[PDB]
Amino acid sequence: HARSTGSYSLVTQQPLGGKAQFGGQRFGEMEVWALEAYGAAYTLQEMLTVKSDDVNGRTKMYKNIVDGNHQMEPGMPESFNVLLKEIRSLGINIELEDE
Amino acid sequence: ARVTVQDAVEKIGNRFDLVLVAARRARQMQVGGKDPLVPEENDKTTVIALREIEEGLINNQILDVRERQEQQEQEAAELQAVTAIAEGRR
Amino acid sequence: TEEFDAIKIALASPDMIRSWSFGEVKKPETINYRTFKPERDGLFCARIFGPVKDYECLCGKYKRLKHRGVICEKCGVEVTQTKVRRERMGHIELASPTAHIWFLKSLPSRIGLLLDMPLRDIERVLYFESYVVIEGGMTNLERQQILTEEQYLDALEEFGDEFDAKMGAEAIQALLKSMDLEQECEQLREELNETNSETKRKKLTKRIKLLEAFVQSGNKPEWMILTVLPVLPPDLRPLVPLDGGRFATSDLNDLYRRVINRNNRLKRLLDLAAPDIIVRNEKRMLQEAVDALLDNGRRGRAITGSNKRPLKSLADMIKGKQGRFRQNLLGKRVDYSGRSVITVGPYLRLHQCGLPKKMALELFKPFIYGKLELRGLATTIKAAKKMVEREEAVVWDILDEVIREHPVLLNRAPTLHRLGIQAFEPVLIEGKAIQLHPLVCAAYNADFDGDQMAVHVPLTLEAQLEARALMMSTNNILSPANGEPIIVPSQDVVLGLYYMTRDCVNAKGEGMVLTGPKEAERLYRSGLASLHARVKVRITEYEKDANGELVAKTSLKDTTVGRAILWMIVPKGLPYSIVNQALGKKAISKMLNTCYRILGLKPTVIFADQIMYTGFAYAARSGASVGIDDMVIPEKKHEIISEAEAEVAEIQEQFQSGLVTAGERYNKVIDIWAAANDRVSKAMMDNLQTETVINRDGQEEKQVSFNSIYMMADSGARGSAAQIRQLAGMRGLMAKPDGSIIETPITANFREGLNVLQYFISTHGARKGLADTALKTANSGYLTRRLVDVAQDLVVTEDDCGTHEGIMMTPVIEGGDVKEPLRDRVLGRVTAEDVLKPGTADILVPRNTLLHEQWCDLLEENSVDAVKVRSVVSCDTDFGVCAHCYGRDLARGHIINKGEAIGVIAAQSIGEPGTQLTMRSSIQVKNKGSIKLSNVKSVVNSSGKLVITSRNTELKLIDEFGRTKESYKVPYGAVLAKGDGEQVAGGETVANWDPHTMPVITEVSGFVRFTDMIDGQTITRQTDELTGLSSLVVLDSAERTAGGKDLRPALKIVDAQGNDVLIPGTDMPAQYFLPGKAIVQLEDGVQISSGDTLARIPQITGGLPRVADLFEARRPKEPAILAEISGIVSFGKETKGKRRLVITPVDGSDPYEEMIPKWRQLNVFEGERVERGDVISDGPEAPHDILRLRGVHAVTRYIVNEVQDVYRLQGVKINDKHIEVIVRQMLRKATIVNAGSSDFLEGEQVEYSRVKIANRELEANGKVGATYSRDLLGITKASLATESFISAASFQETTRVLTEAAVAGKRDELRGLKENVIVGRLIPAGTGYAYHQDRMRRRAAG
Amino acid sequence: DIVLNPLGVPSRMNIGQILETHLGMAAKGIGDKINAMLKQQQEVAKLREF
DNA sequence: CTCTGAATCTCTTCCGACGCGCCGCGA
RNA sequence: UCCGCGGCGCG
DNA sequence: CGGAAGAGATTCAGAG
Ligand SMILES: [Mg+2]
Ligand SMILES: [Zn+2]
Ligand SMILES: [Zn+2]
Repeated sequence: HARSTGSYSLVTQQPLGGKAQFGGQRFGEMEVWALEAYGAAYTLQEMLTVKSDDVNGRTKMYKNIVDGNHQMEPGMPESFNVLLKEIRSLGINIELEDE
Repeated sequence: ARVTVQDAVEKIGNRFDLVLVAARRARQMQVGGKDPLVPEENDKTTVIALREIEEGLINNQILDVRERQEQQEQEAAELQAVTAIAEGRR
Repeated sequence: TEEFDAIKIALASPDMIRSWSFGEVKKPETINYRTFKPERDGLFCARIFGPVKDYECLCGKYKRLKHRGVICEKCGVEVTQTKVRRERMGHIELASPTAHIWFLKSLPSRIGLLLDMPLRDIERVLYFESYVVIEGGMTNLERQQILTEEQYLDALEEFGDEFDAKMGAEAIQALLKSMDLEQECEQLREELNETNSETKRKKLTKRIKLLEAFVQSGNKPEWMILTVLPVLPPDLRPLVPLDGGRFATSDLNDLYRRVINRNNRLKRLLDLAAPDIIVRNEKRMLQEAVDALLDNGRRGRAITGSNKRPLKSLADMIKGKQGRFRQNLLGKRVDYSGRSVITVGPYLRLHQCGLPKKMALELFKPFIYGKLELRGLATTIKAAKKMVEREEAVVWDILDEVIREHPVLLNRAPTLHRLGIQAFEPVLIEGKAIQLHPLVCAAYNADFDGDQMAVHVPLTLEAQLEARALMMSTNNILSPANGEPIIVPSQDVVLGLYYMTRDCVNAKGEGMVLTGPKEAERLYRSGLASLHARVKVRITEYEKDANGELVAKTSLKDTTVGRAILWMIVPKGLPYSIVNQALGKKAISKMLNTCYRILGLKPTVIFADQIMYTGFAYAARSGASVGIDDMVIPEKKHEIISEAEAEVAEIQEQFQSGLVTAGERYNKVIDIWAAANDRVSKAMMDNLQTETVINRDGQEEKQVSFNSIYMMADSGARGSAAQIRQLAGMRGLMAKPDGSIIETPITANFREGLNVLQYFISTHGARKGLADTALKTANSGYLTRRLVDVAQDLVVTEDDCGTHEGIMMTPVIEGGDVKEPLRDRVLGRVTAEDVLKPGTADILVPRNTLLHEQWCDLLEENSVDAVKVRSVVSCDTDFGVCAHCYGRDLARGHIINKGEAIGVIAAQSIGEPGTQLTMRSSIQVKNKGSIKLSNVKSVVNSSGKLVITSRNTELKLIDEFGRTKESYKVPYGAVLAKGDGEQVAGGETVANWDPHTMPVITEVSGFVRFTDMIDGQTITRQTDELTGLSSLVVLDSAERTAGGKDLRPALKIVDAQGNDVLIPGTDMPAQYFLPGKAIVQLEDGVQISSGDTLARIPQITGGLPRVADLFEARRPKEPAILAEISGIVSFGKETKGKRRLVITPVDGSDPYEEMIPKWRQLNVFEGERVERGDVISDGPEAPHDILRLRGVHAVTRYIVNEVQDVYRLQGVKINDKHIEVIVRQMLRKATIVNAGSSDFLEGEQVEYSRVKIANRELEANGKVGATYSRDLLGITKASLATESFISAASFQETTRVLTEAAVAGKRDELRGLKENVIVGRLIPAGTGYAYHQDRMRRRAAG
Repeated sequence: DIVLNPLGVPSRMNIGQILETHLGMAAKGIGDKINAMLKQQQEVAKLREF
């Protein structure tokens, strides 16, 4: 099984799971610790932001790869905004600072 | 192809600093289009930069001075262009 | 995007939430089913949340971007993008307040303890069960008085409207808004300073700090009671269609609907003037509904749906392993990935993996689009897509062009340690199996019985440069857990090499001379000589000279044809002697290691590949195979078993005559069966292992057998002596499920058939082991998660802190066995102090020198017994560790580079072997040496022996070079036959003691006289009519009379004149008290010599639980008590079960008293001078008290010793550094004893870094610094204790930490790893480290 | 037809399977012989006694 | 003989790998 | 294009 | 279920 790109989930905007949905594998937390053990920061950032969850950054990446330029532009993981909205809905005020 | 980079890491010392320097060198080689300083042999910009730093022709300070002189050339072109524009106005 | 620097959290003011909302939702409506459109004012009302579609008005007024950013007139929807649906939040407004369930139900009732109220009262008011009171001076009724209904009516019918009484919601809101903070702060602190009770003091302190937190956050506490409730945006709580046109409603929508419904009902009952009890019932239902919405199941019975399952509330969306934190923020699913069944490929080089063509095409399809358009073969993306889906072979050429240097990552779940993910340069193969190189497969812990593996492709060029430089398997030769290489052959490779190097006494062409290894290869391949034949060969070797040149040497040597063949591949520089023996697995391991140390990385890699090829080829040509005739059964076995059963019959009939107890009969039978089994095993090994064959000259000679299974075991390729023993010898005893051993051992081996009984009893162990591993996996994973969470912050942040402090490393020796040499414990660490040549003042090794292999060899040559090294626990770096304190990185061989995250490496290195762990009277000298006493005081008697009054002395046997050889603890009052410093020999008895009693020793000769004793009160007159001679026994406190209570039975020693002799050195009389239930052999008034004794006294867990308890800072259940003070022990008052011991300082004016229990045996006899940290009574050891008494180095040595002990018992190797780092991470929290002139309050918990910095600056301006003690919190608490509330919320107890941060007004700076991983910026470790330094300078510039 | 690694046998202690292999070589053995005894088309009484 | 503190007992809450694959069902 | 719950199954 | 930890409530011992 292999997935270059395909569908995306509604709430979390992450790629679907499983062969039937033609989804991608899961970079589980153990693998994240494995990357942390190396000094390999850039591939970690790429794994989290652009390949997975940035609703616009992955579009930019697809564009640049098609154009043959291996740039990168990390936005913000949309799941983080989801977490913020749920925490706020809980009645606890949480917000970013130093904009 | 490159079996190992360990000699280049020995040259730069810090492995991560090697990654950063090679990254910026490959960036400028790819988009900037500046030609490799060594024969290419159907290799890729990554291993090309690795060989170049392996030969000692490319290093953080060398990139610094190259960027400085390129900036000076660009600003010289800008100043000569504005002087030519002024001469056109006069 | 927003480039935030930090995250802030606080309570929600109602005006703030109302400012968030773009409208109020007032009806439980969601969407119409005639037309799938939201109802206005409903849970999905488009007028509030925005349009369902981009720039499409609900009315259909506008349809395109020409009106982008305008509102419709027929409806309040806006012409905007659908993304706004994700953003906008609604709000609902309640006719009554409602307590936010978190602040009520959290383990400390924050509102409750704020108001000092019991939780029962708070719930009884908030749940509408009772009234509560607010007072007026005209009434005796005080405020906050709980009020039941009958009391409510009784009070109102006499004092109505004078006082006021309300139900929970309104009363608590009014109370919170009707109280001031500073007045209660000052009253609380004055009560704290005036009161004494530690319970009262701690309650007062926690209240004081809670009030201080509220005032410093400025958050009005009444906000804890909601009055307006947010509405989560529709998209995060989607309503999703189903087959047949149905819709799955998210449970959150149902909870919201229920709350809306109850709010509408309450408002209707209010606005139409309902009776009191009805609206009270409705508002109580509404409060319960809000509780369900936020935290259903947190209190009482949980709400449930039609499926009889509890609905997942908001809190359940963040708690638990399915929670948002663990499932999505970490552990994202990723694009550009594939999975496949793995497969052996032996023709691959080291750094290249075989990747199926179809997966390559799918993964790199975007790159193929790119290059295909770039080379002009395709014009548009549609053309590229249609071309690649037709597989026009030019696409295959492009695909071969793209990947030529493009590394990919291979991952095997679970990724136990960082080797679990590695980088490879692909090679394209038809088929569908991913092909690995076997050598790295050994490191993956993988096998080929069907294990799948996942492949990821890096996108950016910086990423692929990282993959090449860091992750490529050609770099990961050295494991992080230890310095030994991880790339080690096994199975067929080792078997082939072993066969290739084994010689035999007689073979084809023996004794001829070969001019070079090439001719050896020729003679083998031409078939005129067999590999095993011994021959003389001319061989050249090289050595790295003193300058660094490979100086050559050539000579004739005796060897085997196979050995010459193998030598031919060996690179220049290694000595020939390395090969010229039967090569096993360990020999190959050390050969690879010596190659890597002597030469560079790349010759070692090439050597590894050549080894793999040659081993496989010659193993195949060997044709080793296993046959039924190979498992020879030693014919002695029948005789031995008959002997054993004869002895069993003998002991059984001996019991039949009643001559022995049944238990000892069982023991004897077990012993004889074990002896017989061992004899059979020895016979089997002896018969199998060697065999006789004719020599060249025609005579029989013994040689190591070529029996196949023996060859497999002896090589170390696979199997062990246990498995061979089971295959051919009798397999022996087995255990019942209780762990007891069945009397009748399994007699038949595996080759003969096992009977049904033997088989059945054997199955017990099999299912025990399978269940064992099934359970162990979970505990190991959990423990690893913990360790990672505790240690994830730690990163090397500077080169040298400049600490002269360190720890002392000596070889680990227990019971005369050197369990660990000094070389292993000190290799790769930096000297804290200059090492001196033993016996001289000359500096052997300078300070601050990384001790590599040559330095360690030099230390061994000079026989240095102890070194002092820099440790992570002793580093002075703030928020990190210096490179010199950490020392050598195992994976690279030199000093660690700046920017490496060490804590995670250590956590994984500890966790990974955890899968292997198991979970459910005289002293004889062993060898030559000199006897020394570690800490002793001794007295000598008329018998010429020596008796000791130190309760914790140890003999140490010392080498002639001053190095230690053996050490053994000696109990109190043991007798010794030798003086100090005498020479010893193996088997020599040097000391003796009775383990079954405790003696009391008299140092000086004299005449005993009983004192402070009365017969029948303190002591009773034993006459052992059933045993023997007369004796006297101290009556215990239960047996003694009241006259025996204050009178403590004792004996003085007197001179020949009857005058009480003084202690030789103190003003105390030579008085020896008799403890409770003590026994003395001597009567009153007898002579006794110096150094003589008279007293008689009546006298394990699994590895994984032990390590878990160690790292969790578990308090042992029978903690040994040690002297907290230096002074003299002294007795005193007596009470039930507990003795009032007191220590009186020698010079100090402050005695201390302790409730020492009497059931534990005391090691104190009212004369024991004692120092801080000395043992008063033995038992299991509490780490916290050890830290308090003997400091950080003691506790770190203890922890590392215990963990290394259990692991070495299992046989796994882990370097001490990875334990020390965990210890330093445990040790963050300190407590303040005096503030000096600092602002810190006394008794506060403060992170050690903060207090260190504060004291340093405070003394930098000359003021009196604060003083502190350091507290060993368990790793769970230590992980929760951190200031990075985001990491804590990610880890465990999410609701608790969220509530605590909320009330505290905490702020997190996002400085650790986990926080940045959540946020998605570069981590502050490794390559990301540099990115941060510039940033912080900019933040310094900002 | 199929080549298996022997190294697994002693460490897994699947000794029985080796015995199975031997019986297989025996079984087809008889088959082979009887096959040949059929192929030569000899008197059925000889194969009957065999 | 009574009061307070400390100790003990009772009640409540939290935690016991990672990864894929199919089947059913679903107010 | 989808939230799961239950179940077996292989690591 | 079991084990471990924390908080609250109740009981016992020591001191007054
Ligand atoms: Mg497997
Ligand atoms: Zn409209
Ligand atoms: Zn340091």
